[PDB]
Amino acid sequence: WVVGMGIVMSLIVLAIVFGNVLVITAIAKFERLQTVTNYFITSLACADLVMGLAVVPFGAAHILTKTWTFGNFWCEFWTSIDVLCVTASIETLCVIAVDRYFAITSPFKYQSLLTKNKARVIILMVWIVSGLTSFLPIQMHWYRATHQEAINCYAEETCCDFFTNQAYAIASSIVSFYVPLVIMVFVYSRVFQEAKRQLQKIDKSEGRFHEHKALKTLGIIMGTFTLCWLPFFIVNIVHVIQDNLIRKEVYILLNWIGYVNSGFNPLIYCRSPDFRIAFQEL
Amino acid sequence: QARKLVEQLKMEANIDRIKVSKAAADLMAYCEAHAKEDPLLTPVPASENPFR
Amino acid sequence: QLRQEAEQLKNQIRDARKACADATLSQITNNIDPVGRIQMRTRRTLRGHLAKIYAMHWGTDSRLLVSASQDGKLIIWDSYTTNKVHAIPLRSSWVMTCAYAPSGNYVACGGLDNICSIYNLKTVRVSRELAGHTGYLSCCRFLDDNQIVTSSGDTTCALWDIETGQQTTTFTGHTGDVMSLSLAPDTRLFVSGACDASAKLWDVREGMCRQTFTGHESDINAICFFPNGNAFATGSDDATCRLFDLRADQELMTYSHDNIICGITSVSFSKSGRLLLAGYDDFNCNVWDALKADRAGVLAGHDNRVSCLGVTDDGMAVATGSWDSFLKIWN
Amino acid sequence: QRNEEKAQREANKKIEKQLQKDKQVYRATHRLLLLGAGESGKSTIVKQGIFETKFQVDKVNFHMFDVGGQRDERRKWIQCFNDVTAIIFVVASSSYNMVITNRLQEALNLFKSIWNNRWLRTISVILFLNKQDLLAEKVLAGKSKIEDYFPEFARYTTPEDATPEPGEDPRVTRAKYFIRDEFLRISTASGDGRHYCYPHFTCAVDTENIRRVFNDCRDIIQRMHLRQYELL
Ligand SMILES: Nc1nc2c(ncn2[C@@H]2O[C@H](COP(=O)(O)OP(=O)(O)OP(=O)(O)O)[C@@H](O)[C@H]2O)c(=O)[nH]1
Ligand SMILES: CN[C@@H]1CCc2c(ccc(O)c2O)[C@H]1O
Repeated sequence: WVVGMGIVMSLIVLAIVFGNVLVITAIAKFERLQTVTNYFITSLACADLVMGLAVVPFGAAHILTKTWTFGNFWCEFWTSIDVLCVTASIETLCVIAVDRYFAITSPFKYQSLLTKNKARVIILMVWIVSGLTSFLPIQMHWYRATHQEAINCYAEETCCDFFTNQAYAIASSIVSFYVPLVIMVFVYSRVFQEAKRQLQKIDKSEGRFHEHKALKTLGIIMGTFTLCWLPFFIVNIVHVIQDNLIRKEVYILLNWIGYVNSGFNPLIYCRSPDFRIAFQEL
Repeated sequence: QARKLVEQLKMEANIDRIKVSKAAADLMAYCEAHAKEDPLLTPVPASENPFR
Repeated sequence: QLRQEAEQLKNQIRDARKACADATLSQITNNIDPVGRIQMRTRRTLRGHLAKIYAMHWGTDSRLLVSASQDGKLIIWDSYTTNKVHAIPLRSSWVMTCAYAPSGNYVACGGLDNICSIYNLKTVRVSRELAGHTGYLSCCRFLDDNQIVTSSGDTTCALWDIETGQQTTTFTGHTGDVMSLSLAPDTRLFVSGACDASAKLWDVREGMCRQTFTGHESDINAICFFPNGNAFATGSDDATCRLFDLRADQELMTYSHDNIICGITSVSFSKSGRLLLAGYDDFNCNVWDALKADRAGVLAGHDNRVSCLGVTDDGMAVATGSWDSFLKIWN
Repeated sequence: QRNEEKAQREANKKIEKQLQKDKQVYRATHRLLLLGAGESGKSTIVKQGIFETKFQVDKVNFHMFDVGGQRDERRKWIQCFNDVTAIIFVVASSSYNMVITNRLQEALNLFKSIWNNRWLRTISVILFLNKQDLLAEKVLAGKSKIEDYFPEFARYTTPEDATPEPGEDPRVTRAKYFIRDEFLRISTASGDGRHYCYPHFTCAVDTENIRRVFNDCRDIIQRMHLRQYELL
C-alpha cells in the first residue's frame, strides 16, 4: 500500500503547484488583469502555493517513512509554517466575500471605498495577524502539553507529533475558522437577498414578453469550503475537550482532507472570460 | 444646383492623363531609388538605434 | 435637360480613363523579389491617459509627440526618455483630433464643440479660438505658423487665418461627413475622404476641386499621400485599402483578404513608400507591400481597437494608439 | 547633460502627481446622454455645439450631455458615447395622429436603430413618455382614434397586472400601455441580459424625475455587478 499511497500523494502535490503557478503568471504577465479584486486572488494563490510546496511533501515523507529525520528544530519550523499557511488562506476568502458585499450592496461608494493602497494595507495586515498566531506561540513553546507522553515526544529526536493545550487549541481554532465562517454567512445571505430582489423587478416590468444561478454559485462556494474545513476544526476542539475519543489517524485524515482544498481555489475563483483566454494564450 | 454640378463635370473632364504603365514605372523607380534610406525595411544596428 | 447632360458627361470621363489602362501595377511588378518577413517589437509604452485615445501627431524633430483623450487632456510626451512635458486640460471633454505645428510652438485641438483651439507652447494658455463650422471637427493640419486647414461634419472644409480668426476660403462639393484630410509635401494641394465613398483633390491657392475618385463602396476613414506626392491611399470600413494615382486618374491596386471583415481606422506609409501600415477594428495592425499587395507583418500588442497611427519623418519608429488608454512605439 | 536629465524628471513627477487627483474626480462622476425625437419637449425636462449640465443628488455627481449642434439622419458621432452610464430617451406620446409616416413611428425607428448598434451593445436606456395630459385630452374626445393610425390597436386588451391611477377613465390606460408595449417588445426582442429599458410616464408638472434617474442608475450598476459575479 506504500506504493499506492505514495503515488496518490505525489499527484496531489503536482495538482496544487500547477494550478497556483498558472494563476500567478497570468495576472502578472497581462495588464488587463491588474485589478483590485485580483490582489486578494494573487495573495490566496501565493499562500496555497507555499502550502503545497512546503507542508505537503515533508508530511508525506513523514507518513510514508513513519519517522522524522530532520531533527527537533525543523519539525517546529514545519509546524509553524503549516499553521501560518492554513490561517492566512482561510482569512483571504473572508476579504473576497466582504469585497463582493461592498461592490453589490453599495455600488455608488465602491470606487471610493476600495483603493490599491487600502488593498495592500489589508493584505499586509492579514498576513501579519496570520504570522502572529503561528510562529510566536509555537517557537516560544507556549503551546506545549504537559502530560508524560507529550514530554517524551518532545525530548526525542526522531519523533515529530502534535500535542497542544486547551487554550491554544481553542484560540487558534477560533481565529483560523470561526469568525470568517460567520462573516461569510452574513455576507452571502445579503448578497442572495439582493439578487432575488432584483430578479423580481425584471419580471414585473417585462415578464410576459420573455434564482438558479445565484443559488448554484453560492452553494458551490460555501459547500466546498465548509465540507473541506469543518470536520477538522470540530475534532480539533473535541479531542482536546474529551481525551481518548479520537484516534491519531482520524486527525491526520481530516487534516489532509482540509489540505486538499488548496487545489480547488483556481477552479472556483478563476472561471471568467478574462482568465480562460489568458490560459489559452499561455 | 443642377447647373453647378454640370459645370464642374465639364471642367474636370477636359484634363490630360498618362497611361498606367508610366505611373507604375515611376512609382517602382522611386521605391527602388530610395530603398536604402528606409530604416523599417532593414533593421539598423543597436549602436545607431535611439530606441534600443 | 440639365440632369441628362450630367449622365452623358459621366460616361465621357469613364471612357477617357478606360483607354489609359494599358497594364496593371501588379503585372509590372511580378518580377520584383518579395520583401520577405518583417518583424517589429515594442520599445516603449506610454501611460497616463484616463480614457480612450482618438488622436496623435508626431513632432517634426521625431522626438516629441502629442496625444488626445476623452478625459479632457492634451499630453505632450518625450518618446526617448518617456517623460511627460506638458498636460493641457481642455474646456470640452469631447475631442476628436489634434495637430502639432512644424515649428513646434503651437498645438491645435478640436471636437464636438465645433471649435478649433490653438495653444501657445513657448510662452500654456489658449491663444485663438476659431468658430464658423456647423458640424463636429474631424481633422486639422498646420500649413504654416499663421494658417491652418480644417474639416468638419457639415460636408465642408475651410482655410483659416490664425492672426484674424477668419475663414480665408471654403471648399464645398461633398455630400457626406468629411472624415480626414492630408496635406501634400509641398503644401499646395490636399485630399479629403468623406462619408459618400468619394475622395477629392483641392487647390489651396485657388479654391477649386480638380479630380474626384469613387472606387470605394463605404465610408472612407483615413487618407495619406505617397511620399513622392503623385499617389495616395485610402481606407474604408469594408476591410479594403485602395491606391489611387493622380496622373492616371484611376485606382491602381486593392489590399484586402478573405479573413478580414472589420473596418479600417488609420493608414500610413513608410519612409520610402514601400510599406503600408493600416490599423483595424480587430485590435491589431497589419503591414502590407505597396507594390505587391501581400501581408508582411502583424502588430498585435493592443487590448482594444487601434484608433491612430503615425510614422516619424526620419522613419525610425511607428507609434500607435488604441482605446485602452495606451501608446506604443514599434521599431 | 547631467543636470538636464534631473530637470525633466522633476517636471514629470509634478505632472504625475496632478493626474492622481484628477483620477479620483473622474471615477466618481456618472455621464448621461440625452436624446430626443425633435419636438419631444426635452427642454422642459432639463429645465426642471454641445450643451453640458451638472447636478448632484445624495452626494453623488452626475453630468449630462445634450447635443444640438449636429442634426443628421446618420449619427457618425454616436460611437463616442459607449462608456456612459445610461441614455435618456424623450418621446412625445401624444403625437400619433400628427404626420409632420407619423412621428411615433419615426421615434420607434430611431429607438430600434439605437438599440441594435455595434457600439451601444451594453448600455441601458431610460425612457420618458412625455406629454401625458395632452394624450389623455386627445383620447377622451372623439373623432381621433389610434385605430385609424395603428391597426394593431384593434385587438389589444389592457394587461391584468396594470397600475391605473385613481381617477383615470379606463380608455386612456389601454392607449398608454399599448404605446409602452410598442417600445417594450423592441427592447426585449434583441435583449440578452446585457442591458434593459426603464420606461416612465412623464408630464409637464412632474418634479420627481431626478429621483427616477438616480434610482434607475443605481439599478443599472447593481445589475451590472450581479451579472459580473455570475449571480444573475
Ligand atoms: N401639456 C403639456 N405641454 C407640454 C409638455 N411639454 C412641453 N409642452 C409644450 O410644448 C412646448 C415645447 O416646449 P419645449 O420643451 O421647449 O420644446 P422643444 O425645446 O422644442 O423640445 P425639443 O425640440 O424636442 O428639444 C412648450 O412651450 C409647452 O407649452 C407637457 O409635458 N405637457
Ligand atoms: C499539525 N496540524 C495543525 C494542527 C492545529 C492547527 C492547524 C491549522 C490551523 C490552526 O489554527 C490549528 O490550530 C493544523 O494544520
